[PDB]
Amino acid sequence: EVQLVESGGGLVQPGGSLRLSCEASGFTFSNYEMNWVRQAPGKGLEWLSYIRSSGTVTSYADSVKGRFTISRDNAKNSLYLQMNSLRAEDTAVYYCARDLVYTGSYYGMDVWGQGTRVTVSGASTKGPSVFPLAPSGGTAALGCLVKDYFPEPVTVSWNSGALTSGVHTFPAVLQSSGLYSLSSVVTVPSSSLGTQTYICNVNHKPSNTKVDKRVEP
Amino acid sequence: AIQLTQSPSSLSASVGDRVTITCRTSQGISTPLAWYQHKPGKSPKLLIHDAFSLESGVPSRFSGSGSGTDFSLTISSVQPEDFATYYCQQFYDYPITFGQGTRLEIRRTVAAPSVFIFPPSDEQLKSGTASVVCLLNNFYPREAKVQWKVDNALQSGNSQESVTEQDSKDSTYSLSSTLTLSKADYEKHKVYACEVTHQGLSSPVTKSFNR
Amino acid sequence: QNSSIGEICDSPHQILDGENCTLIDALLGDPQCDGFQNKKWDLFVERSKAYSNCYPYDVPDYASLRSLVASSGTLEFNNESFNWNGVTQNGTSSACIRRSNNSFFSRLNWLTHLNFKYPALNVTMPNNEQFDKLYIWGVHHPVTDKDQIFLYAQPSGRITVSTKRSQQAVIPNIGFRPRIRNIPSRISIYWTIVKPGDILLINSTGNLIAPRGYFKIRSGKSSIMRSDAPIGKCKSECITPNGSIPNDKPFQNVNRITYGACPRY
Ligand SMILES: *[C@@H]1O[C@H](CO)[C@@H](O[C@@H]2O[C@H](CO)[C@@H](O[C@@H]3O[C@H](CO)[C@@H](O)[C@H](O)[C@@H]3O)[C@H](O)[C@H]2NC(C)=O)[C@H](O)[C@H]1NC(C)=O
Ligand SMILES: *[C@@H]1O[C@H](CO)[C@@H](O[C@@H]2O[C@H](CO)[C@@H](O)[C@H](O)[C@H]2NC(C)=O)[C@H](O)[C@H]1NC(C)=O
Ligand SMILES: *[C@@H]1O[C@H](CO)[C@@H](O)[C@H](O)[C@H]1NC(C)=O
Repeated sequence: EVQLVESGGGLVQPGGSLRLSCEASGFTFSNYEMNWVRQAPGKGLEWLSYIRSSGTVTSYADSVKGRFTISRDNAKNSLYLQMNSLRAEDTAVYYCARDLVYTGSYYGMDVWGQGTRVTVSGASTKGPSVFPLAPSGGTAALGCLVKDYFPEPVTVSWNSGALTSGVHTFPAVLQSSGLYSLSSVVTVPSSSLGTQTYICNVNHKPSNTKVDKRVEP
Repeated sequence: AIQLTQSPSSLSASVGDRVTITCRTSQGISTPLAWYQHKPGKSPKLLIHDAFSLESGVPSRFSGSGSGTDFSLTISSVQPEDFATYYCQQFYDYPITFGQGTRLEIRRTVAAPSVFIFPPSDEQLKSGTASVVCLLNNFYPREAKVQWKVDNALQSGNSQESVTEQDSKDSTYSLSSTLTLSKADYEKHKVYACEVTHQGLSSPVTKSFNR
Repeated sequence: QNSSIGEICDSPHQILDGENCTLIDALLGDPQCDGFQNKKWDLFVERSKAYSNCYPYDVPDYASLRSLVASSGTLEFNNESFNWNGVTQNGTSSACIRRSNNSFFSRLNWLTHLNFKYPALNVTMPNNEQFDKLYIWGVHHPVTDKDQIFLYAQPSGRITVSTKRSQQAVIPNIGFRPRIRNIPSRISIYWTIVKPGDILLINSTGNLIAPRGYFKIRSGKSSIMRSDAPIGKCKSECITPNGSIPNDKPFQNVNRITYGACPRY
């Protein structure tokens, strides 16, 4: 396996600072040029910065030059991005990627980070309330309502990952209270409601809020 | 900087077709462009040389041609899992720049939505808020109308909805519209209906519930 | 008219197929395009499969230079003997292989220092002809200050190509860029038209990709077309990127891009 694991993302006030880390494993970190890329919600990909394998060779996108700083530590196989003077537009999902240079020619960014979210807002984090959607023709549907939380995102699994077929976790909606709310549903055989227990596993990292709520008829 | 313009922004292609996406540069360049597949909830992956295609077998079904100003991305055979937002990037000169993206939309035969309504849970009604969720499961195409009714009275401005991304297997959608009212306003009524309008339905379907 | 034969008739028009070559690659002299030297065409067909396989380069105003050569209909090139006294000529690179050797663009002379001296170059070319000359020249962008010094013995190279009507001044941009055929440097390509009675003037102190001559600018009755349709043995007066089309009906809805006598759109 070739891994690029990301860390450091979270919620931050405008003007505040934050630092990201892209720890590498599987390949030789000392030979690849590393990159930071982001896409804001409702926007496309945006290249931000880049280091050469030997360090000391950097350049920046004009949107963040003067505020962000990219850096390398080959000893610990990790990439760092120091974000200073953060603004509202800096809210995006930041990715880290290496440059594939097979033979002598550049081919693109093959290995990408998992994604890490940085939300710049004057608002504070609030945990979601999880409410069940109980079933009442031949096939029943049930789910959980993850209402009133901030910021994005939340993750929802059913029976700790055992129930995957039939699940539809919906994108969130920013209701008028400035908070988010989504619902996850799953359709199951209508004849197994008494024999099978259905639990949704909501996780909300920014507020350290994870809930296992039981959906009971 | 070198700027890219990508065409088209939206693209709906039936299964098994051949689809080409174009990007144009502001300055002519000899180097080709790199392409990316952006699935929902996943990191974008390199298209032209996926996995270890250079080290191992050459075969692939994503083609990226073009030199100078007009470059193109070709998919030899459209598949139901090709749903993504494709991006092109130039690597001639930093800063590295992308295009607006092309959202491929795999197209299926018309499917009928399964409609379910959910009364508010007991634990909500103690907190002073009622949320009535209505589900539209596995339907195609996207366009569908959700109509809320409280005691057969039309409702507008108090409902929100979101749709999932198209499925990677049966290429269907799913919609969930939620109705938000207070505890007092909820108990002022007893009949809440969810009317659904859709092509795959010969007549609107209403799932309701009492109390 | 609403249907096309799917092929491009090689008659009566002069059809030149680009194959793995664009017009600019054939213009510059990419070793895979040497078979295109001095070629004439009424319509030159670029392919989607065309790709560059030499030294990496850009052309700031690519669209207009591709239009000049397309209209002239010819790649006829006449060498000229510039007096490059004091510089090393015929610069080669491993990114532009020709006949299993390190080569470069056929129509371009990449000048480096001589004995670690590279003086201010000054050349005049009178254009005593009766027809417009098209000079193609470039600017090399070294990867590092070390690459700048090793190639030209000059940290700050400057280039000025002038005529009595125009003047073009370009400064190199030293910096790292993604490796293309193991090359982190690039080249910016420019062109200058010298009309009859006017003098071509070059004032290079560093980084110049010197021209080797000129192309003839003929009467622009020829053109270019992006198309993937095959070239076929047939006769049709109208040509569209979807293929050749009869011109008997007064109107057509196949494609807005046409060459020759075609129905209106
Ligand atoms: C235009 O470009 C295409 C694509 O590069 C050329 O096709 C390629 O031609 C080469 C021949 O030089 C093929 O390589 C061959 O590989 C076999 C297997 O190892 C080897 O035994 C042969 O000696 C040869 O090296 C290559 O496979 C082929 N690629 C494709 C995709 O067809 C084409 O020749 C170029 N020219 C024209 C006029 O089309
Ligand atoms: C361009 O300049 C070079 C030197 O800068 C010229 O070569 C010298 O020209 C002068 C003027 O005729 C002579 O006195 C010198 O003997 C030449 N050699 C050297 C080493 O200085 C060159 O002639 C100039 N170009 C043209 C077209 O005249
Ligand atoms: C450089 O190349 C040209 C043409 O390829 C050739 O005529 C000439 O002899 C070569 N050497 C010099 C010093 O110009």
